Amino acid sequence: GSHMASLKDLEGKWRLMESHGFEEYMKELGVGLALRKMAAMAKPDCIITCDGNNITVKTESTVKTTVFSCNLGEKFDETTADGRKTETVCTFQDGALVQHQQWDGKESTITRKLKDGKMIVECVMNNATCTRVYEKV
Ligand SMILES: [K+]
Repeated sequence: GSHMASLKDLEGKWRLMESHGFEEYMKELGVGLALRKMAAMAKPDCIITCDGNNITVKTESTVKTTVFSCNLGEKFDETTADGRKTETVCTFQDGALVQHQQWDGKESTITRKLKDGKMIVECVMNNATCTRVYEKV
């Protein structure tokens, strides 16, 4: 039952092909209605790059840019696209980029995994999971 994954196959630019439950996970995060339904109308490209241990995930909408960098495993502060201020940590575990965010008791996860050349992106907050499929541009 052999598998292997490596951080660098997630490198490249990723077009959103698909989405299930996004608007709800965002409601769970406390995303205001305007940014919630507007965010869903945006078809953003996820752009991932890495320099060894150091990773950068960029999110581009036509009208915004949010971006973070980090050495994997080290806690770092994050300005999420919706204004949340989290203490984030990124690891590569079980063949996936894992982004754990913590903010005021509450917390969330975003896992990014290469699967058949597609990047599968599942977000989880307090039992509200979303999945979004990006294709390689
Ligand atoms: K690992």
